[PDB]
Amino acid sequence: GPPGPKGPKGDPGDPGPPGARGQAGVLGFPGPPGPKGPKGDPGDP
Amino acid sequence: GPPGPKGPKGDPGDPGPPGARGQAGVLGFPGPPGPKGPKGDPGDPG
Amino acid sequence: GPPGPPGDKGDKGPPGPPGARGEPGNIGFPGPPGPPGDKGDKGPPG
Repeated sequence: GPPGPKGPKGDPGDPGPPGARGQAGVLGFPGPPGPKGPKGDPGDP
Repeated sequence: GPPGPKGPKGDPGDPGPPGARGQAGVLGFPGPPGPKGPKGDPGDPG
Repeated sequence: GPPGPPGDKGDKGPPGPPGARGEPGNIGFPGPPGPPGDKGDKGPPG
């Protein structure tokens, strides 16, 4: 007789590995200036 | 009549799918401290 | 004669590629306020 039918195609490959975690975010914007300092002492008499 | 010969081997499988996208990175750390505040006003004249 | 037996199964495919790198993290919180200003100058003498 004639040759038999071709075998089934192979299974697909495994999924690839999960990606690496992203880079750290950039640091925040600067904080505000501090409060105003206290009033100076009165002058000497 | 005799059976024929064995059929040919199947084709190689397809490559697998891409992996999942990675996790988001860590949040950045807090920003720099702000500048020193304005100097106090001077004291009154003596 | 009748056809021969079926062929064997093909080779398994190769793995898929890695996923994309994750997105960058979120921007950090704002920095702390700076220190208070210095005490004002003493008033001039009378």
